[PDB]
Amino acid sequence: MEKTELIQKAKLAEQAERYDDMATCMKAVTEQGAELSNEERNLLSVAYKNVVGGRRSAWRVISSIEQKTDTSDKKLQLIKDYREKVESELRSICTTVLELLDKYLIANATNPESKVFYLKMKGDYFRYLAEVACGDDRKQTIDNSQGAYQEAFDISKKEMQPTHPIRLGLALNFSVFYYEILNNPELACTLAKTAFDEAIAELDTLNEDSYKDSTLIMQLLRDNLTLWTS
Amino acid sequence: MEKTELIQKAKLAEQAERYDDMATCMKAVTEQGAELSNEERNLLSVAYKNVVGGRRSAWRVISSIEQKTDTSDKKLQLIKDYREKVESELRSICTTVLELLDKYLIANATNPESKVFYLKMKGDYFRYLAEVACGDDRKQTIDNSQGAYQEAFDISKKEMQPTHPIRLGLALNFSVFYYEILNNPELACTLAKTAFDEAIAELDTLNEDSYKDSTLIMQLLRDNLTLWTS
Amino acid sequence: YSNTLPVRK
Amino acid sequence: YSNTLPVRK
Ligand SMILES: [Mg+2]
Ligand SMILES: [Mg+2]
Ligand SMILES: [Mg+2]
Repeated sequence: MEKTELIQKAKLAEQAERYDDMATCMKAVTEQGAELSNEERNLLSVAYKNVVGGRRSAWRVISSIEQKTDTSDKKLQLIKDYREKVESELRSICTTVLELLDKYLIANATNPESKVFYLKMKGDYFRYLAEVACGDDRKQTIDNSQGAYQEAFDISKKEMQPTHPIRLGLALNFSVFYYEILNNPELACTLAKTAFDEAIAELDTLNEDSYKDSTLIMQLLRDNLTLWTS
Repeated sequence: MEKTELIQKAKLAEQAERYDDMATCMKAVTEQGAELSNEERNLLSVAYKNVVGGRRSAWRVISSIEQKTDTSDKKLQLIKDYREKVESELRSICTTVLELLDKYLIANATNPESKVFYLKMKGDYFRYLAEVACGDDRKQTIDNSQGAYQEAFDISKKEMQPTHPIRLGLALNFSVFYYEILNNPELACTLAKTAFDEAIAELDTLNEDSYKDSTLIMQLLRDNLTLWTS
Repeated sequence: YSNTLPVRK
Repeated sequence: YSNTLPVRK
């Protein structure tokens, strides 16, 4: 299928909440080798976030039930097996996304805003891998997540204004990485609050769409700070 | 997998909102051939309602877009093809459920309550097929839905108290069949109204748990009446 | 839409 | 839960 038809179908699949189809479409668009538009990057991101999200939410529920299960309960191994099945699906989704990023998206990116978007995404899906990993796999996934986030952070500080929604969304997720993965709430708070404060200044220069996006992100930063400071 | 593990896995899947897995488990339980308990019946019903609901909602979205699109639009063929894919998935699900009902559940049911529950389900899933059917196919599919509903209705009137939640839920869905499939709002209103009135007449003889159960469905009957009489 | 039972979650 | 973007539907 050609690009234009794949995008029409991806948007149709999005409206129908058929995110597997949407992800397959945007995956096909990417593997054709051409650089994605902002619209198309967003379609890819929304698609795979919804695909992986159902596994992440299921995993949290299953692991929670496993923790409350008596270690001697003869039903325990069934729970563990189901958890591992969900984990296996989640890895496959993350591997697919990360491969798309390293083989097509990151390599072919031309402007720093796109490269920040893809490096952020790489940090996100290595972070999802790290949420369910243990031992050495955990150490390596945390390391790959942090490295992607840090490079994206440095580029965004160098090339983009603090009110830019992509830099702000990077700060949002990177601060969550510090809070939940590195278990450093103090640095997580400073990362979020620094990005929030520095964005306040340049708000008088954004147009409608950018203002709505940036303000939405800033509110999420403030929500996380409220949650983490109480 | 043995029945006890299947039920455990089905409940774990329900908590994780992995309804495909939940349905697969309850299909395996059903195919073992033993009658289902009321709890197992509810698990089966909840699982397949969630599995089919995803396709129903997607179909409604796609078909609304198809109707809004200009018939000469080159984009229309893609929209139509996508709707047809969702339709095929919806039909597969309904066919699986109806096969379970015919081969196992109705065939082995040993009491009128279970028979009414399964004939209602037969009516429900034939009704989902009717929503997407066209032409002669539609006439027969509507007939199949109506015949299941009517038999369930007669049994329930003979064998069950007017406040029984299964009898009330049957009246609710049967009245929607009249409204949405047969396009007769007057008969739909009278069906729901009769069921409601005959129930209030006997509410005060229930304990508070059963009063809660019946009241909830009665409110849904009144909700529909209010919608339809506006 | 009209109310039917069971419901999606 | 901690908020991240994008959000799943
Ligand atoms: Mg594991
Ligand atoms: Mg076709
Ligand atoms: Mg058709």
